[PDB]
Amino acid sequence: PPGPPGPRGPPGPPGVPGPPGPPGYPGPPG
Amino acid sequence: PPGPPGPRGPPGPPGVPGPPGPPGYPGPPG
Amino acid sequence: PPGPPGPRGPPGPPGVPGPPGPPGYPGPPG
Repeated sequence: PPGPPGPRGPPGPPGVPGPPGPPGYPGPPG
Repeated sequence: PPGPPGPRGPPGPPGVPGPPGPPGYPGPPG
Repeated sequence: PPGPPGPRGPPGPPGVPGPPGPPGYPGPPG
């Protein structure tokens, strides 16, 4: 009958880059 | 002959942090 | 004998959102 399963495979690739952050705060009064 | 391939590896690390957001809106008029 | 290593894991989660962008420019003069 078949031999034992092999070792676990390696870790996956990193996820995709995160989303751009939100807009910054409004500038100061002119 | 060799047994079955091992189990699939774990999920990878998180992706790189996202870029900084767009510049904020201009301030109010002086 | 034991099988070959398993397949590579799935991708990690998406990166975190970036930080808020730079502050806006100063408003126009009154």
